[PDB]
Amino acid sequence: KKVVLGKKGDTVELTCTASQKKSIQFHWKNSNQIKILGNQGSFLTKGPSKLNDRADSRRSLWDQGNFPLIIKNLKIEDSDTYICEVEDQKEEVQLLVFGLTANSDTHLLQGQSLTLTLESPPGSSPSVQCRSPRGKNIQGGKTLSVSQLELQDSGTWTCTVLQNQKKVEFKIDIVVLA
Amino acid sequence: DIVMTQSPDSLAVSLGERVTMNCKSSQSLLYSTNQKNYLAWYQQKPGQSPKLLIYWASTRESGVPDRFSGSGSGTDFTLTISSVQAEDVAVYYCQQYYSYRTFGGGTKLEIKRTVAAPSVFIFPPSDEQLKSGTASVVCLLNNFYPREAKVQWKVDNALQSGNSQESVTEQDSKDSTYSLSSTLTLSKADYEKHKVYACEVTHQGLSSPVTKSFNR
Amino acid sequence: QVQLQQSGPEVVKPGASVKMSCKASGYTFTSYVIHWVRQKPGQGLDWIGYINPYNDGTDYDEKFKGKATLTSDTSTSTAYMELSSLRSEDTAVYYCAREKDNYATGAWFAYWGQGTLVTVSSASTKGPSVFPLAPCSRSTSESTAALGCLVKDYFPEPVTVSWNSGALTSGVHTFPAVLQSSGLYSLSSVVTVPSSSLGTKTYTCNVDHKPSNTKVDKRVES
Repeated sequence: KKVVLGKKGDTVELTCTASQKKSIQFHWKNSNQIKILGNQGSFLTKGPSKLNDRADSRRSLWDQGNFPLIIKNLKIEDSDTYICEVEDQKEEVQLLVFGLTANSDTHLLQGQSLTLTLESPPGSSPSVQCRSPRGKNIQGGKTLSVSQLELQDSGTWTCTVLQNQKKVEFKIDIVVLA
Repeated sequence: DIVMTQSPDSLAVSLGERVTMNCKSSQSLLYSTNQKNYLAWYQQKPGQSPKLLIYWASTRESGVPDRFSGSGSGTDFTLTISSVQAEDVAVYYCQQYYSYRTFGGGTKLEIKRTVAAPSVFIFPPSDEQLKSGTASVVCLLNNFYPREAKVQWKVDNALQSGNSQESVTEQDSKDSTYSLSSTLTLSKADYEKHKVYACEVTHQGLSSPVTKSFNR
Repeated sequence: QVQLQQSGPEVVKPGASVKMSCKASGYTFTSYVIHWVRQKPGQGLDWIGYINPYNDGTDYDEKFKGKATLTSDTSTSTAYMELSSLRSEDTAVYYCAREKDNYATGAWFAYWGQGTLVTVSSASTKGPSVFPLAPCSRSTSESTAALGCLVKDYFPEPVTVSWNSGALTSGVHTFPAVLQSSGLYSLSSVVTVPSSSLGTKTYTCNVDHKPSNTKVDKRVES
């Protein structure tokens, strides 16, 4: 069903609800079938996955029937389809993690070039639109270039990355000096 | 970009034999997270759009015969045809969709079959073309194998050189033969000067050369 | 059933621009990414780039940045590719293709258009003359005869040939076009038929040369 976009280095919460509004057993796993985490009573057990240290739940919410999966310090390679198994019902959440960095250049001079590169999971087909501080709207794809920065381009750029019909927004600080 | 390399460029295989085509990428197409290889194969028959055969390296598209199978992993992949059929004549492309999209340069598949001699036909220029002031004489070589054939034009016994053009069809998807057209172009005035037009065909299916001719 | 229907073949002058279209149907236009691919005659497939019709977001291969521009029209369900500053080496069939699925779950090209052949030349378009190919005399001890149509002196490619409005397909061979020294193309299409049928059955070749809007139906008789 659901598709969720996350940002590299940030944290996401994938949701799972039971029709029952009481505390019952549940577990999460990835598409490669490897168990992420689940429970015995209200004892949380983590599993084998490469997600181990970065995966957690929210123990306090189990009573209302929220058994969320929380994944911290997101990597691009956390992009996967995740599956929540509750009351023998299955609930599917697809995660795509994107990153957007200035190559190796945030402090530039007037007249110089800016080039941002987008990082995305396998099979993606994204595009990027940024707005400069002076409100000029710029398009790109894997790469986004500005060839001749002005003094008014110094400040926070707001860049939105879109895959099909879901978007994630970035803020990038760029210094342009004389 | 990831570079996709196919080999060989072309392959000839007898009907019913097995065929293996290799595709190599400059970097791994195996996603460690889900253990899937982001690799597809397409078939492009002469005249048509490419058509999807296989995706995830080894999942056969719905409707594709199971004689087609994929294998390999990481940076090296194979498309196999377990028993080649006549209809399989085509060019085969691999494509990675791991990071953007790139196609390999293709492997052309040709079929070997038993020898078949061409049936030969000659056509005079039409009255309608002659009215407009030109003359094309055409020699057809129909349904032969292998591809090699020699066509010699003679006009009142003069061997013609440099004034004809040949064209060969793609291998037939049903009987695996070729056909070949040869067109002799002469001005009308010159066509009117001569009597006997002949094309002489040599082909290993033929015990001696076959000549077909007309008198204007 | 999803279909991608592309615009007809075009000649374009060296240095100018061409704009071609890809009309999609049988699915919700803004749900899937559309890609474009180049195939020069007899060569491999070169991926150009793609468009997300949802917001017209775009991405181009390195090789095609500045050379191609992609747009789409949501209301008419149509994607456009424009190519600019064309040169002789840009002559090719250009395809649009649709991803199987979205959100990286179907990134391969499951559906394809039929392609648009774009020829880069400063020459006028020219429709072909169509001449019958018939035996000098229409009989022998020969049980099989050959008939045809010579489609001569047209520019640019392609021309299509059918027989008896598509009702005659077996035994038909349409040869690849040959570029003559004149700089015009010529092609023959032939069919083999029983000698017994000659002078009883009607054989007609249907020729279509879209770049010049030339269509001819020619009845072939010896």
